[PDB]
Amino acid sequence: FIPKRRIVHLDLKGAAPKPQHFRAFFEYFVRIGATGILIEWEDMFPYEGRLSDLRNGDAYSADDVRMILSTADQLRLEVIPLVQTIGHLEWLLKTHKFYSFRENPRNPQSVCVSNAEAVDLVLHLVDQVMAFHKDYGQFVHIGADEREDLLLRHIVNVSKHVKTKYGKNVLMWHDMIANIDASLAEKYDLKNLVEPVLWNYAEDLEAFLPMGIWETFSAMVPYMWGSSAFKGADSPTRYHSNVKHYLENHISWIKQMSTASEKFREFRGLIFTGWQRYDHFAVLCEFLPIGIPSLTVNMLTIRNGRFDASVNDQAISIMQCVTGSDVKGDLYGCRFPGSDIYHHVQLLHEKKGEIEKLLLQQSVQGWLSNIAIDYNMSSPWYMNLIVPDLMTYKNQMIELSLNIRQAMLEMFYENAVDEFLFTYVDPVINHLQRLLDRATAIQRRDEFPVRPFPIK
Ligand SMILES: [Zn+2]
Repeated sequence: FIPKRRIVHLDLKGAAPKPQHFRAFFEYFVRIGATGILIEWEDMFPYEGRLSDLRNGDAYSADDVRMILSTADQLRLEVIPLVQTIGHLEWLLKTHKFYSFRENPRNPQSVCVSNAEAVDLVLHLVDQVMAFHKDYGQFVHIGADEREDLLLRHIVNVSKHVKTKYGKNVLMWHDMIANIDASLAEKYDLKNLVEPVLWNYAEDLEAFLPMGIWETFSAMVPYMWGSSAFKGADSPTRYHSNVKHYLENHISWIKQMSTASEKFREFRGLIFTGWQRYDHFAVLCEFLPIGIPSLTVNMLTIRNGRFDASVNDQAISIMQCVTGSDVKGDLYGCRFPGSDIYHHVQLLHEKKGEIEKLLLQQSVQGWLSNIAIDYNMSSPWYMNLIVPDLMTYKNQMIELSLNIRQAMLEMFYENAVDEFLFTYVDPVINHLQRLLDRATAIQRRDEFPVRPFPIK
């Protein structure tokens, strides 16, 4: 079983490329056998009217969006918009402006389904997007991911609005309905309204997925999609490439689809998720350039129906990496969009592992403790072995920061680089510097007090 639709998620909640660089990405997406993309604009769309105010400051122009979709179209890439319609609306409801619209007045996450002024804002939001996307895809994704009648009547509502006005098929995330009685699904004629997208980013799905989950859903709907991950599902603070993880998800998905393909009028395809933050408010996870290796190997793996040293190897020559090499281990001299940023961030991963190993060895542990730092009281001799290592790693991390800023600044907006550095690079420079200061001060002491000396 090979999914005929293979869709690459583009999550713009953060680290949203500058607009001239989508062509490159998209051409790469063709070159690995993607049929389409899923664009979650979040706050980066050129919103207008009442929504103009909840736009990212670095938001994309009308002329940009029109060029992005054209470029997609010309490269024979389908475009599915993702618009959140119930939850994950922090970007919209978190100012004063729509405070009134929230399910819970403290949480900027959900909108009150039962408040029709709010449902109205949602439908405008849909229409503002579909304005641009209408001429360019057969599908729309409405979210409804991470009393049941109010939910389903909200979905129904939204679905029909899209189906009717734009003649497209609605996809939503599965979690909202996996529980519900087959009965309620029929009551709301869901077999005719929505295509559930089942998502699971685990390595062994066989471990996490209930049994006859597929049997459950085929008894409810004719159309089903699946959703794997290439990035944004290791850890929230995952900033580097861990291909081994995503690859397990993809192998584990092949087996699943090869059992589920046949119980549906059509298993439509798989969406390769690529979260940029775990949520609006979370930190930046792995940048798209960092996810290219994962994404390359996992596309080829789903189209070849399994992973083998053949897959590995086409993968590499597509990335124009240096021959030999393993896609699961280190890669050198690759040439793909953002490949410099990859190179540099992967170095960051390595340097930081060294630095943590040094901060965990006997020297720093025993003689650069908190009492050493606060009471300038330790062995000069131990300093002489530490201070040199602190200074090297500190200076290397300073140069890494420069390089990454330069690399990332050709493709990303400042805030995104500033956020990355602030999160994943700078705290270490600061921490090395503060240790280097105290270890240097102790290295300069020659006279120490007899014990005991006051402590608190
Ligand atoms: Zn409510």
